[PDB]
Amino acid sequence: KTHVQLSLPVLQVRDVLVRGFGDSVEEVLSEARQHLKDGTCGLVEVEKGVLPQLEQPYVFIKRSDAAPHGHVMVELVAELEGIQYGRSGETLGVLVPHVGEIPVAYRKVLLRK
Repeated sequence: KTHVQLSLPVLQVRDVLVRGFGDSVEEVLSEARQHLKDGTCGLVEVEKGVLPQLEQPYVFIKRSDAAPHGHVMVELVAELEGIQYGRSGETLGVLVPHVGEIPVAYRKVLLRK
């Protein structure tokens, strides 16, 4: 399927144990997509002070359209030293590996895959 319904655990930035997906734009997008498929991907909501506490390159989920079955349609955009790879809508948050941190909420998304 071109889209997959996912429920992403929303993590507090200070709980996150693995603060990024790797070392290059291509690696972080690759790893983010693998962790989304494997159900091992968390979401951190972006506010003042969050991104400097995570590792670049960043992987964002961005709204791709204006929401089937309660799932917002999203796509991946990476960022490294202020340049983004991809073009999309409003940021829903930054993706990180999930390694058992307790979430504060879930974010239902329809991931363009």
